[PDB]
Amino acid sequence: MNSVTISHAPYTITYHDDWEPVMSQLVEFYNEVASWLLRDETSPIPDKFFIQLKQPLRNKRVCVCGIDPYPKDGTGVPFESPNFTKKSIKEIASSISRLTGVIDYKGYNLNIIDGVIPWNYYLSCKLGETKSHAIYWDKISKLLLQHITKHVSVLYCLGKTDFSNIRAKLESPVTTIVGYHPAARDHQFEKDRSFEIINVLLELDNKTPINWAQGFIY
Amino acid sequence: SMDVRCINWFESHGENRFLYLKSRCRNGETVFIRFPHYFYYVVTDEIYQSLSPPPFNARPMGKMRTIDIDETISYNLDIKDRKCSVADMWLIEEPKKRSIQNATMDEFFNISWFYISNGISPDGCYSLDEQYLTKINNGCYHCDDPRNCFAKEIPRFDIPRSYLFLAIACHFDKKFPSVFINPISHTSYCYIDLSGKRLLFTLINEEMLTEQEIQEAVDRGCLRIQSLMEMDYERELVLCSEIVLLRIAKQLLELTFDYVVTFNGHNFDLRYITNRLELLTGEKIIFRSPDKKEAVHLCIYERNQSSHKGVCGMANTTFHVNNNNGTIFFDLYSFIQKSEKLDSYKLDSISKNAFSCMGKVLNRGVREMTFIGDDTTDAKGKADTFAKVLTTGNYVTVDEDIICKVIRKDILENGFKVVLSCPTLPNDIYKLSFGKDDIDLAQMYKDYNLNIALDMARYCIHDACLCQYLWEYYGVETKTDAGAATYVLPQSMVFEYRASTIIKGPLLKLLLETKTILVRSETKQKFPYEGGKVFAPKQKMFSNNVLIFDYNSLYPNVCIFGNLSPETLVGVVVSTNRLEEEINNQLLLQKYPPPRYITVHCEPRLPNLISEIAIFDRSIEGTIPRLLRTFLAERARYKKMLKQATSSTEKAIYDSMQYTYKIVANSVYGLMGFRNSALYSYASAKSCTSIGRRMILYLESVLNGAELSNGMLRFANTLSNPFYMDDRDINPIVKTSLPIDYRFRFRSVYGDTDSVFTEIDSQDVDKSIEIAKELERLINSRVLFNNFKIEFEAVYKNLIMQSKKKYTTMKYSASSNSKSVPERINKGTSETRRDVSKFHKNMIKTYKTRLSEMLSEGRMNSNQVCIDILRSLETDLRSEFDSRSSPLELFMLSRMHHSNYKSADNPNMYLVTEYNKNNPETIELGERYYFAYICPANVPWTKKLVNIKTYETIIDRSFKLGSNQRIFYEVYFKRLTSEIVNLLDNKVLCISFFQRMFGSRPTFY
Amino acid sequence: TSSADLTNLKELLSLYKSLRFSDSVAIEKYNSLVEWGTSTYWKIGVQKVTNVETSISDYYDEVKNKPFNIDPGYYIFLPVYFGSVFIYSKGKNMVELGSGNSFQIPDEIRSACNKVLDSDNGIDFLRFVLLNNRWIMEDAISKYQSPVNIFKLASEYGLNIPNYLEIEIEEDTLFDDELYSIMERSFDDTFPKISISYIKLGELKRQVVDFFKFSFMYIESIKVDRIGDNIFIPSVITKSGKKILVKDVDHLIRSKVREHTFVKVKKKNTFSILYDYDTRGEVIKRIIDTIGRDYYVNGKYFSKVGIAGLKQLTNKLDINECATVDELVDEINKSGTVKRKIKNQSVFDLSRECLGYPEADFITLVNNMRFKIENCKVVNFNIENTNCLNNPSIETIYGNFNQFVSIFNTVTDVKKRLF
DNA sequence: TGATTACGAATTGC
DNA sequence: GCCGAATTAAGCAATTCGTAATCA
Ligand SMILES: Cc1cn([C@H]2C[C@H](O)[C@@H](COP(=O)(O)OP(=O)(O)OP(=O)(O)O)O2)c(=O)[nH]c1=O
Ligand SMILES: [Mg+2]
Repeated sequence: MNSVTISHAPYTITYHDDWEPVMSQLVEFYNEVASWLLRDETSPIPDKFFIQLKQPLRNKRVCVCGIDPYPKDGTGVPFESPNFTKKSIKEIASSISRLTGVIDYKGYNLNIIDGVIPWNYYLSCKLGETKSHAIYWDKISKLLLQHITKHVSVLYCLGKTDFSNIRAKLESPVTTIVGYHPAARDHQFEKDRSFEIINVLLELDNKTPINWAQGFIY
Repeated sequence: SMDVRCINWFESHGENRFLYLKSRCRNGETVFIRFPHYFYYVVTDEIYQSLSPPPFNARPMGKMRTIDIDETISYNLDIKDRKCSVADMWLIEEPKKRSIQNATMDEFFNISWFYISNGISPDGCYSLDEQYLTKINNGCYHCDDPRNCFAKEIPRFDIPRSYLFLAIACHFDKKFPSVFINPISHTSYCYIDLSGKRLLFTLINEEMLTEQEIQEAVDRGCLRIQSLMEMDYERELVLCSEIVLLRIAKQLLELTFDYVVTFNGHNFDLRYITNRLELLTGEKIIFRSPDKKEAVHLCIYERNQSSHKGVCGMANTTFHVNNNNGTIFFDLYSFIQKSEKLDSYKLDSISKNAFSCMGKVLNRGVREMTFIGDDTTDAKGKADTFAKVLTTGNYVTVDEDIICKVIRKDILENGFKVVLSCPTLPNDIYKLSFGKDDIDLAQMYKDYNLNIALDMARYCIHDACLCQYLWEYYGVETKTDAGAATYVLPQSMVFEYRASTIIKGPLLKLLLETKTILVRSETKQKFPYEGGKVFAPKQKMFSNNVLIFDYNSLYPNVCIFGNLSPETLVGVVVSTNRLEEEINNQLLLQKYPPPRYITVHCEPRLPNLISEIAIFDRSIEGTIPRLLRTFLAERARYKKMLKQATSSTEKAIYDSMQYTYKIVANSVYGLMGFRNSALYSYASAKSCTSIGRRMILYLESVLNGAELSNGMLRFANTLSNPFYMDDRDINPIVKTSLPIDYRFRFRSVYGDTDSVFTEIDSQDVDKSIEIAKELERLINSRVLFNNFKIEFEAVYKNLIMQSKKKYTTMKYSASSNSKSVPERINKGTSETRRDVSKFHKNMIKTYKTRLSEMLSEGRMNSNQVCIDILRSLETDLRSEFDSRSSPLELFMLSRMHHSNYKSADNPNMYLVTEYNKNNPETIELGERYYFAYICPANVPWTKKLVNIKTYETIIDRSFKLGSNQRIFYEVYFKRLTSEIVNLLDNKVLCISFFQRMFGSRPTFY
Repeated sequence: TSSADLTNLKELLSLYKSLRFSDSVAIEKYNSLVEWGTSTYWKIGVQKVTNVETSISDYYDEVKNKPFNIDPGYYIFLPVYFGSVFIYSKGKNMVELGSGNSFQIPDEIRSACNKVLDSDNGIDFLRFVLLNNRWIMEDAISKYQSPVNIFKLASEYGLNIPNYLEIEIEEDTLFDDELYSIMERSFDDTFPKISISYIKLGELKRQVVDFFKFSFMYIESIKVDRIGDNIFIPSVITKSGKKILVKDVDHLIRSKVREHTFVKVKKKNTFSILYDYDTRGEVIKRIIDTIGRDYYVNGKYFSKVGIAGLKQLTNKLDINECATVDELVDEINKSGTVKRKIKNQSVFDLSRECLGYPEADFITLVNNMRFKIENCKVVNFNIENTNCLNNPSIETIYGNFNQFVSIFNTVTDVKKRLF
């Protein structure tokens, strides 16, 4: 655990050693977009922008990636609803419970599973306006995603339209699975079997599969 | 409505999907028509009667013939017929996408189906009927039955159009600008409305000027506005705040123009304006549909194009706008990249390449000269274009090296007269072009005052007008109309797709006319196959005239002659031994007679085989030949219109269009040889190449050693058809119309695919041209047959061969005489290569000329020429190393960026990625960049060069060589001296010199 | 993302599990799937394979040569027969140890293999032993079943099964040559056995033990022996007349044996085997011109240059013997199998297989021998390049070229008759 | 410590 | 309340350069 100081809010970034060779550049890319970004109320609160930088990267295998936080009530760690209200987490829990067979559940978190890192491409969002901070985050998002992809083996992208050109935004090749968002109309996520494909690919690359029922909370 | 002429077709992507047509009437009124847009499927009667939810609409397409185009190998003359069926077919239209298991014709798009089934041309003039049209808004109607609305066609008429060309200039202190720190300084607009009025105006930011400076600017003639409502476009210079500037930009960009043309505006200009507008104010640029039911915000999006070669890989990127109002946002940068081939694609380079003229000196003295340009100096048209561009130009480049500032300019009735601040030059005719400016923008922004502001305003207005000049130079409107007519595509989609997409409209029309569907059953397997034949040159230096003879559209004509299509292949017969091969040949010669069936021998498909014969039918015309005939007709039309052109611009445009149609015709064959295509046919491509090789060998054998004596011409062999016997005369003696006293002999030296070089033992060019024309007429009349013709290209003097594809010569065209200037032609040499150098080219040119002069004079005592050339080269390179007077621009190479590499280590991609990581401006996936070799300044001369790719450095527009850095001359010197050595004849002294200087062994041809 | 992709990935993983025990078709499918997966997902943990060297040492250990100690658990003993070794997988072709190639097998054997694979899917691979056209089961393994019932239904199918033995031990016993001899006598099999493999119930690994001694024996002469329709096995005798067994004639060439010399040999209680691993043209011509001019090679076998005849054709047509050309159309319509076989199969290969010629040498002789034909029949021939004739086998094949052309004309003008 | 060969990449000509 | 929209790819032949792999 190391710390760095920046000019604007939250004035401090605490990071794990695995994120060492990016932090400096991040600072230089954050001091030029913070003033405009902090003119608006954002989800999440500024203090919870960089709480996924505390997690280690040397023991991760799969990354599940969105495009922006929840429009309202964001917690900082992607894809978490502590009261189990948001639609996306409910639907991902339903699909994974159908796969694994567990029937009695009251919540599901992707940050408890071992070897899985959840990520948001854009780290901030105005209240009620999806993809309203893309220009501020572009460089930071590209840099941090590229750093993540040097450690994981499979990258799972949620959103067909948003991640259409993900191969152009990355330099080194990596296994990529692009599917539908959980909250997509025309019910496309129900007929999605991406988790089994992820497990098959991992076991194809001499890697342990993922205990996808570990994230349930009782 | 009544008479309408179409401008654009565009789609809407809301909850309900529609198709829009934008058109104009004779008076100048704009009319929008809205159609429902469906998904189109083609099914049979048995499938149609068994669709559980009945389709929205179905139309009877009649009886159609379905053919299986798979290719199988046969070991004996028992060949099964092709699977052919005949059935009633239906074309069903669905509001939403449906999956049908056994649907056919699934490679064509929805817009093509709309056009072809409704009988509508994307670029036609029509006389609509209001019986089928209902008014839904002021200037917007709705059509439900497009088949009857567009039933009547009328002759084409001319309409007015509206244009906007814009440029921006932004402040920067140390590097490329950033939207979060650096503001916008200038915005320049050129504006053409429907009344033909041309207006030019520049807006200057006043937030970076002192109050006294604003007051003196207003006193000098400028206008100051504090609100959007108090701007007049009739004033050239207007100064305002940044917010008002962005609001004016937003108002201008929201209008319903026809073309908004910019140079690299989708990546820089429009993006910067949008982002700065959203930062300073919360506003957005909103586009509305013609029916006022869909509103969108401007947001540039990226299209990435991947390669079809190995490991796929991304290879190009393009940026587009997302408007839904009918306006076409055109970027000249992408168009010029996809159109022409240059070293650099910056605006200065394109201006230098396009706008050049020859000027005559009228005055000298002081620090200036006066040049004149007229139709008596360069050509008919170049002076006019130069005078057109000089109305706003500021700097002129003389002799490709000197940069000069314009003092006075006069536009005469015919040409131009310019005065430039240039040193004294001792000649009479010089070259002028529009290129770089020797100014330091960062330094000017560092100390900003009124004079610098006005100068930057002039530069920006010139940058805005260059867009219009290039728009007229490249003929984008004519090309757009031609492409929309031929390809059956909307006006906004012509310059976006490759050959596999632009040949689908004509293909669909042809299939519907012939009533044919082509299907595949099993997978496609790819094997290598051989290509054209290239002859080895017989000697290097000639000193005799060489006559060039060239076929016309060789591969399409081969396809037409043999009727080579995937559906006309009777079969392929193979054999693994001589016994079965002989039996098969004896039976095959009589089961399939020659006049109707054509049999082609080919190199075997697999290692264990010793024969392969492919049979093709000629009773019913194939599908590929008809496409080729269409494209050939278009090329002939545009060549004919080129022949009648007078001005230079029209000649250039028509030449480009005929070249485009030629390339498309060749692309059809290439697709026939492409695995992932719907027209894949291994046998057809193999046969096309085989017939081409046969034809080149026939022509070369007939021409090699041919004698013209008395009035008769004796060929080398019998003029016999190399495929089958025919009714032509095969006499090798023909009667000519040339004078009796002539006596000449003809020998063959070189050839590539559809070309033969014939040496004539003479030196004059008039007699040579006469004999060439007579010989061409005789060859066409008596030697060739069917649809094969040749052409007499030119006469080559002082021809020098180096390798099989590298030669330099002096060209006399067919319509030329002795008292005419030749044209220097280089093919494959180290002067057209884009990756060699600039120093290398100058040295090689001067030494080639010196060598030719020395051989003309001639001493060559023992090895005098070699000793002299090597000594001169040694002196020149030593002087260059010691003096270091040559700039960095003479040591710069070019390369294109992409991500299509086997293995990801790849020093090139790492270099570009590191540059992008450490620099503000980014190199994209289809961009060309400069690089050089740089080494520390303290190193001495290096003998053994160990790691060369570690010294590559990228040279940007703001690169200054450090005081501890130097150009790594050894690589350039090594390449130059290798090329010099490969030309001479001695070996021992050359090897000794090379080993003494670089410690390596030269390679020889 | 879809289910078809999921099943493609599962099939790819399954193929990747079993690669050493594979054939050409499986390799082609695996490479196609690897290319598709790399194209779709931009990166896959497996890469394309081109060599694919089959190996068996994964399931076997080093051969023992000294007495050892055994005691716990029940033991299963399986003898090792003599002959070539073949590997069989689930729905795959024939592969040879080290020199895996498509080897022809009887149709009944293929049908039995197909039915035994369809009976149960719990079979990894099968090891087959061949000894002069005597196909014998050698080894069978399974992670779920036991090597008792599998041999039971293999026996009931109709294919012979080795007499595997089951033994039990309570006390610390010493296994030596005496116990090996006792087991061999208990086997009561006259076939040559090399080693005994002892396995335990539950353990997948199999361990073999073999006993032998070194000796030097002289060579007197060479003689060939018949066992079937024009197929030969060589044999060399010594001064004492002892019988020696060898793997194949290729073993003779690789041993570089010379006339009237002495060579090393591994001798056992019952029989002995010559040891290999002691140019090629010299030996390949010396062996034949020592045994006799009337000899030529068919892979691992030797053959005459006999005159042959219509019986030599009708025997393999599975038709009643006859000598009247007119009647040669009657019995063809009597059996559907014969007519189907002759329609599907070609003419040149028919005469080639009737005369038992080799494939490569015959073809390389024909491809440099010009022919003159008329009405689909051969009427004249000549040689142009005699380089291949430097091979004595090519000359031996050329010897009966007249009978070849005669049977060729017979085949062509009878197939014309019967359409 | 050298000679020599094989492969990929960039470019131009048909 | 909390996305997604159907699709958009010519061939081979020859030369020149650097770097990695293999051979005495
Ligand atoms: C230029 C070019 C040629 N080719 C092939 C097909 C041509 O028949 C052959 C000869 O090239 P060209 O002589 O350049 O083309 P052409 O046959 O159309 O001749 P012309 O312009 O005089 O009518 O090379 C391609 O496949 N692609 C190309 O881009
Ligand atoms: Mg030509």
